[PDB]
Amino acid sequence: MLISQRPTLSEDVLTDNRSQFVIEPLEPGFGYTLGNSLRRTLLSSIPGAAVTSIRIDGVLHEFTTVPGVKEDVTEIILNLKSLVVSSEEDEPVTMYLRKQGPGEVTAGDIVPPAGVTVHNPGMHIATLNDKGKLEVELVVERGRGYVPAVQNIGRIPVDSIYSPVLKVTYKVDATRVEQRTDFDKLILDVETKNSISPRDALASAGKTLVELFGLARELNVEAEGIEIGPS
Amino acid sequence: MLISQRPTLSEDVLTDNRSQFVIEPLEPGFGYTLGNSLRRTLLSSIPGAAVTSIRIDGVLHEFTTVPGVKEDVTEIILNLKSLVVSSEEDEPVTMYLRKQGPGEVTAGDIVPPAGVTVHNPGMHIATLNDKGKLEVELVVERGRGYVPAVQNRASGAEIGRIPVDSIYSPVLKVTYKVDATRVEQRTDFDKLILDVETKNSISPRDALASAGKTLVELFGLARELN
Amino acid sequence: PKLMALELFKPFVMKRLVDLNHAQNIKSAKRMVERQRPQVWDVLEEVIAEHPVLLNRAPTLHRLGIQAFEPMLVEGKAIQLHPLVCEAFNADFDGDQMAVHLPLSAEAQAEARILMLSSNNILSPASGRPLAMPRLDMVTGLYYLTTEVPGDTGEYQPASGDHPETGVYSSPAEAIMAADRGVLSVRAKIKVRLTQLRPPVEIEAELFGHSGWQPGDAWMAETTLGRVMFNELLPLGYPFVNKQMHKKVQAAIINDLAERYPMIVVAQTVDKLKDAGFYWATRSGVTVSMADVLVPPRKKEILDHYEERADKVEKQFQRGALNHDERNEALVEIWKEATDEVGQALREHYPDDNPIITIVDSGATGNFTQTRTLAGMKGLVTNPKGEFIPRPVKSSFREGLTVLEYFINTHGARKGLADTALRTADSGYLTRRLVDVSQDVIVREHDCQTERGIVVELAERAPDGTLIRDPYIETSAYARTLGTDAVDEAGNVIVERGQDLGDPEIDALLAAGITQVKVRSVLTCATSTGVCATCYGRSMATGKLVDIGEAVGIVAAQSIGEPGTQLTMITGGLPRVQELFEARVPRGKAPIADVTGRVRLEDGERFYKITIVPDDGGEEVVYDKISKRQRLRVFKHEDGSERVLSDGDHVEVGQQLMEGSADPHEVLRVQGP
Amino acid sequence: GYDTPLGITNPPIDELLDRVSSKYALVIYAAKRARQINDYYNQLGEGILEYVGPLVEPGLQEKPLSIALREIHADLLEHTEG
Amino acid sequence: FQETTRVLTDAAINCRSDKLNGLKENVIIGKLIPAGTGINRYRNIAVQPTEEARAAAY
Amino acid sequence: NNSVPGAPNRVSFAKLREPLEVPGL
Amino acid sequence: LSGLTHKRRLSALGPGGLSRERAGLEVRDVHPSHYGRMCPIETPEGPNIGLIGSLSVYARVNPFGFIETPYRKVVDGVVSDEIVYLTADEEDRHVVAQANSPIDADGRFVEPRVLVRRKAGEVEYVPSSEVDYMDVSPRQMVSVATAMIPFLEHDDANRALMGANMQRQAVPLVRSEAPLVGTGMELRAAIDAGDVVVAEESGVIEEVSADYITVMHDNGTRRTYRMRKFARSNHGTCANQCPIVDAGDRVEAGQVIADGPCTDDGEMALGKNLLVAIMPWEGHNYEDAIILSNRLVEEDVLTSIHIEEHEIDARDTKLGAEEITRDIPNISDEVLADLDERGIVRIGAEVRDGDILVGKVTPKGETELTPEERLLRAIFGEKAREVRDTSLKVPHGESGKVIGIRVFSREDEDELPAGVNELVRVYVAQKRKISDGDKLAGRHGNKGVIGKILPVEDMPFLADGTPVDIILNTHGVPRRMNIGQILETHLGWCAHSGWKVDAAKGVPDWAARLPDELLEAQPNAIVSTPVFDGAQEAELQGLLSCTLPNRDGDVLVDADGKAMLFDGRSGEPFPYPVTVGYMYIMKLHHLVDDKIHARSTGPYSMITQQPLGGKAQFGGQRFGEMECWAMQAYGAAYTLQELLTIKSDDTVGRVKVYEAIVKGENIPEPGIPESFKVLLKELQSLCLNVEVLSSDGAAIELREGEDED
Ligand SMILES: [Mg+2]
Ligand SMILES: [Zn+2]
Repeated sequence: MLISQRPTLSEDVLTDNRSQFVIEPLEPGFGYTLGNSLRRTLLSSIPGAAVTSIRIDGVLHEFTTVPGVKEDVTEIILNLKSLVVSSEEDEPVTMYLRKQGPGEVTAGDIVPPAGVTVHNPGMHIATLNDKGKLEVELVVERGRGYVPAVQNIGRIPVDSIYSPVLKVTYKVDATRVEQRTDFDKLILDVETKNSISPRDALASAGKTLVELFGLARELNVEAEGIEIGPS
Repeated sequence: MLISQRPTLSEDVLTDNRSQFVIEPLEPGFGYTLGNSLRRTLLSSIPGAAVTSIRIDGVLHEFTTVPGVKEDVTEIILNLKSLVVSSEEDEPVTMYLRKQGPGEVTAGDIVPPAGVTVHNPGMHIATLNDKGKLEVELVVERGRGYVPAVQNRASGAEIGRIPVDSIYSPVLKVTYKVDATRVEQRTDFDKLILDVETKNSISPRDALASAGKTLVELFGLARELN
Repeated sequence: PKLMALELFKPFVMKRLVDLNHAQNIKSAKRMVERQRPQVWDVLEEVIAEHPVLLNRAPTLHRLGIQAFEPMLVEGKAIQLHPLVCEAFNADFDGDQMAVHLPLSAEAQAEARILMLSSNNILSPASGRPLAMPRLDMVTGLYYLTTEVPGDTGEYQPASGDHPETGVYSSPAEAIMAADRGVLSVRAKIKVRLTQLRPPVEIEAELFGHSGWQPGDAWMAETTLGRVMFNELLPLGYPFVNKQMHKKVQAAIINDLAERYPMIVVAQTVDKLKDAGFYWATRSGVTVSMADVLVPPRKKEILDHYEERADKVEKQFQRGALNHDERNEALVEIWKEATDEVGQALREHYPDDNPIITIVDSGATGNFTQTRTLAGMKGLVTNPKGEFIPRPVKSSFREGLTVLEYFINTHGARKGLADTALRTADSGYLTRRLVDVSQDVIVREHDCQTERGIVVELAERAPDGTLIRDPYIETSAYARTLGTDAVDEAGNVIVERGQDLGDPEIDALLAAGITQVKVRSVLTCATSTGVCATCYGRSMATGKLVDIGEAVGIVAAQSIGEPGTQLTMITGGLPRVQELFEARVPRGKAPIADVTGRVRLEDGERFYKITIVPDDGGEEVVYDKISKRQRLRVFKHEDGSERVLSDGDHVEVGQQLMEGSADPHEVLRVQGP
Repeated sequence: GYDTPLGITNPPIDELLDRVSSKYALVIYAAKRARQINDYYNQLGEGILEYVGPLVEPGLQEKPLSIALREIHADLLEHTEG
Repeated sequence: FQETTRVLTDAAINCRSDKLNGLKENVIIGKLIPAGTGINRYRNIAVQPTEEARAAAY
Repeated sequence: NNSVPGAPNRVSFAKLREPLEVPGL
Repeated sequence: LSGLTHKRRLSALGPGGLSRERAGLEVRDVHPSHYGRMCPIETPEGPNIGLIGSLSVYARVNPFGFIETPYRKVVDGVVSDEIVYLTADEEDRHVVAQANSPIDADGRFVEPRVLVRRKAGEVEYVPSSEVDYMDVSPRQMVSVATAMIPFLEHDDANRALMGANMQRQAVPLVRSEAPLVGTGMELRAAIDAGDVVVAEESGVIEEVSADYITVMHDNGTRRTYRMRKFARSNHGTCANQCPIVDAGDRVEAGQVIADGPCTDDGEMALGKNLLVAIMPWEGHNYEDAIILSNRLVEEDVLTSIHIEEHEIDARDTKLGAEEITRDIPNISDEVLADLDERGIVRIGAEVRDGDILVGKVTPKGETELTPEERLLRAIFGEKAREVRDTSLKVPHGESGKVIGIRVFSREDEDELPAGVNELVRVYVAQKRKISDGDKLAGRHGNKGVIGKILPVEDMPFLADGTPVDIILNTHGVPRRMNIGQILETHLGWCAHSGWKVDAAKGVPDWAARLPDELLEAQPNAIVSTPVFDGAQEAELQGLLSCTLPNRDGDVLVDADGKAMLFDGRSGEPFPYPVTVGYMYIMKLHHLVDDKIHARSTGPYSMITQQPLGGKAQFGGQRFGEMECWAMQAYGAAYTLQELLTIKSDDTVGRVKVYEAIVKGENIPEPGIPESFKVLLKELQSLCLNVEVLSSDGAAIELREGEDED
């Protein structure tokens, strides 16, 4: 068969992180058919890395606030959780953040081993009072999509976020082609971390989805279908 | 810690018209969306063929009766709505239904031309007394979705034409149930069991293949952006 | 519908068609429209781009019954309408129809785009309470979204010996992702770290100090993901609201949101609230079935106990102790109590998550009387005239009424349906007269400078609880321009002359302890014709000082007439209002004291003789009133309702002696205007 | 402090009323100007430029009243009460 | 409002000469009502381009 | 007990026997 | 049903009876003497409420005129078989028991006291010996329409009244299906309505056809039952009678032979069965609206036929005799392509709004002829052709085939009215589907309008892939207090799925009272719950937990009647289970296609000069006083003036504004309404000098004349 009006994708850039992808026009009922699966793929298909466990030097009973730091253990965990880390080795790699003396500790003060990198050195982690110190051993692992904290000596597993895109929202609006006033208009909306631009995230999601539906396509490569046609 | 396995698809045939497809492993919370995406495109974007207009000799419109038939023209039209045909050609072709004398007239009494066939000959279309006779000349076209009979209303054909609603859809029922394998350790994946049942016009394998092809080309617009 | 739009905008369409050259002559254009060639539709989409139309639902009953909408093409043959404006129109989508007019001239459009646009009429003219807000299905969605169910998935757990505190999420984005995966319920106590949501004043003044919160400061919010999602609908800068969204709460939020922000913000936030309400109504598990309609665990015990009491009364009457009337009164009383007890037991039994209770407790619709008429006890039922039938209906609509109890039930329903038409006719008549008597009142000046205004009690003072807000302060001294400066017991003032009493000023006056405040009113306006803007005060729909030239006479007449169709009954129903405005002698005429004195009342049959000895001397006024109605509470130091007109008790001038209603003429004579 | 309006609600109402005493004056203040704009378009073919055309550049086929409001919101017009 | 014959007779006898300055009266004869955008304050406003804008146009 | 011979036999929940048949409506 | 109920009506107003105004509220109420004589539930909801009723099922009229009602006497505390008809006067003296009161198999009253109806609307227990009369059946107080509302004992009077008054507004569909759950009154109401043809005597059907069926009697005498097909009813809906019997099949006397409109196998069927799901869905079913699957539209589930009749007549005028002919002045051959030789459209021709149905030319011979015009006639030799063309045309909004045409001609002595010769009426039939704006409703007064018609894939579907065919909002069920429809939905599903009560361990306690033959039912079984005596709450709860599994081996609905639905768009299951079942949904006659009007400009009146038109232009919509108050309240003075002056009465205004709009010119200023000038020129005629004074006390001459162009 053939498409009446080929859908086309026009990107809008509200900010460096955000965007409002618009796909129009679509045959009546394909709006949601794209939107929902595309959003779910974007959210939980793209690979990434993030801190997976943290070991503070002096905390044995987790609840106790680490001495010499105004911020509590939970605040430190939250601050480190938001850290943006890109890793290139499958095996987990440990990292060490050490600081001594009064001042402030920021994400740029952690020494990364080979491969792993940090994309927000300006992030603030905590503040150290007079003669304050802290050594924290944090492991970084590569994964895909949000996973709750694994593993339920002084380890403190944390909820990791293996994803470069962290919020997405879609809508479907009515549109008229000639006199149908029924064609769907998908309005996607994606904001990502600093690691991946929206264009690349959407492209990777589309690639993964095409590969996944390739399984269904392969069952019979002779069946007639619905063809958009060359650009 | 990635589930490096790429997904795979295996087809189980419960009956000639019904099959189950198993897809796994998938990402957690993702099986449901994939299954629905296939279901939505299976029920509305599968090309097929179905009758478009019928012509009964001695009948000027569908609000009348032809002598000898036990049911008026309206009911026989409704009986033909269930007819399932597969048309290889992509042009309007014609089929003839000639019967006379007492007895029943079933869909198997039609004589389709080359490239067309009727997959349930046992359907009952009408009943005839020895007094009357039935002679139906009907058309078959290839399309998709559901086209209202008004399509042939404005064609400006002769008075004899009797436009009929066309339903180009072989798929009958589609269902899925995701069997999650989530465990306390984060090795969670999903399985999709896409049960699909067809009208016997095409095997389920073709129906899923066409649905897969449409989505693959439709998501291509996302891929090409870069 | 695209058929009505074409036949309605035809002359505009014909002009544009010739402009594009699709046709050369107007006659050619007219014929093309008649044939409806495919070219016409493309033009029609452009002819109504910014052209408002007026929608009206007969019987238009108040100012908000004609509103101007921007049209949109749509298939079918039905006028699609917004869910929110249904309340204003009083429309229900069960076969109702509404006309569609069309403004033509440049001035006609400008009015239908700046005065009548539906987006500019959020608030009803009768009172400031918003008239376009989550009403029926949206409210159930929001009440489910913002509820905080204890003991749910992903609830915040205090840190154990080794397991640290769980449920703390860095940002709403992470919380949403967890919710999608299936480890967090949209309504479960958590501690997110919000980054763009103004915190409440209590936390803002403490965590930050009174220095000014800005977008980009993180604070720890101990709330549920649902409340976080809801607050993202409200405009930025509105403090975080962390309480369940009952119907009343939303009304307060909208009022507080339209009292401070421009109307465009109110229109947008109301849409986003509607969109969230519909979406989350579906995912709220609200349905109906025999499982969800439970009966009280013990109803035979209550029925048997009260049936025994009725039997005791029946035997007593059979013995001749009572007459027919006393037996009826005794039976009606015990069954009234029986119905109350069954209702009490039914409420005690239903759980809080039951859909039947969640639709009434959430303010979405209904009341608990219906919820006991179903699954409980129908109760006492009315006979054809109005007298309660002694026999009750001891069967709920779930277990099925018996044949006789169903026939008896029919008496009330038929009377209600027949009476509804009458009430509408009376309401229409009352509105017509009020509009006819007050058409002249129109705002002419901006300030008449008059020094005389009425004095309205802001809040009554008591020895304990020094300030108790008056129960009816929101419609007495809430939108009036102040008349004289509010002087505190000290030498300073709280609010100045000419100020517009609102929520802040009225709150400040209450804090200072002021009770009596003199406020300017239209009753004392000195303008020769019409009224002045200042005396009339703040307009309700606009929200600001009334505009010169607006017709306040019509607005007042329709505001009185609108509720006339929904109120029901000496008379005390719609006829009471009709009698009161017509200024007729009340049916239950009650004498009014002509001068303070000590009541030397004497009781006599067939006529009460009420005599009062004046406190300052003179003749004793004589009242040969009837011996039927009642006495009334006397104004002793207690001023209690249980008190009786004790002989010798001092009374004030112009005070009602017995139950009923004072004659307006008599109070005018003795007291004054 | 809000998202961009769309439709016939643009420009907003609160912004306009800050430039007029009361909404009853605004409607005439925008209706009369629309009449002049429409007159100029008809006279644009030939004549005298007595009624100046739209001040702000009009959009693609913008109604005369819509243009009248847009330029009022830009404070490119003045009036005198009666 | 009331019996039309009686009121018309009474008005004729007294030669009443009421004015047309009311909402209901003005509506019948088809002139702008004296309320809203019909009063003299708002109906006779003259709107012209400001000198700066006209100067900056050409 | 169907009075009309060719009736579709629809089982009914009726528990009380009717002594009088419906009159000619 | 509508026909049957109309015959049973009991009008109270009319000549010799109280009028509406004279009818005080006291007569519109219900009286304790209506029990068994006049139904209290069924009555028009409009102003004619209480003045119109209906005979009960068992009511009979005594020769004098008083309405009787059957009762069966009790000789001595024992019920008796023989019945006696009693009127109101004879009822008061005696004592009347109740039907539902339990009685022993031998007639003994099991209870010591039984609920009774005493002299004047008084009910109170009495000793079982004092009882003198007992009712016949619990359904005695309900009319015919109200007697076929299952679970009427659970609805309120208001809803049942609307339910009764809407079964008389249903529209016959193309194919009718008997309700799965319905009272026993279905069959009898259909037989007695006269729609169905019933064999007079026993015999064997020798030959059956779509037109006629002939039954061979046992006496050797033949009879032919001519049955009408596609015949227009009074109100427009079509009527068909399709035979159900087969050749060579024995038929007994009194059996139904063919099914008229709204009938299936001889039992009334006014609607279809739809798989209902009760939940609020995305606001498209907000406040009594309804959402329908696209299956109903595409499978003709709720498709209906409607027949329109157009007729024109040829009458002899003073100038000459009008004649219907195929030749009309100055019209293309394409517009006359479908007209036959006689000049009337041929059968089977599809017409639309405006086409010519009857070619009629009227004579204008003795009419003034312009000197230039008859000169033109001579110049070309053109025929004078004075004859006009008042040719019948399809009124705006009508279409569809031309099923049949009848022509009455006086030349053949067809007994036409005096003054006419040719009278042809053309029947045009259109097959209406269901679309937005149409009204549906159940049997319990649950009205609605089709808010949206979603595609099949968007509808929520059960775990087995079946998509629900309709959705009803759940906020309107409890508030309206018609819980009966929920009960109908539950019993509907149990009837559709088929149940098998557990009998190995004996009848479960809740099933003790169920008839022994009701313990097992196949799928698509049909069940009946007579009004005021039917399935109890315990029985439904038992059946719902004993339904048979699906063909896949799984039970869809749980013990509570709720099922787990999958969202059609999102694709993930709804968090909580939802109700599902089959509800019987009719199709009311307040269709959208009838209620659509628009008028840019059209014909005007003659005395008042106001808009009006007979389907050539739909006609204007009244702008009453109440709308005028609303406009004044807004302070909108210009808009109000336009609505009254320029576009309603000001004749010169109407012409100028339509010339200004068509051109680009601004709409001009309005003039003086024609209504005022008429009032002034009619007040002056009573000898009342009326002057429109101006400033300086000088009269303004209202008369004025200016010539445009
Ligand atoms: Mg309504
Ligand atoms: Zn004043």
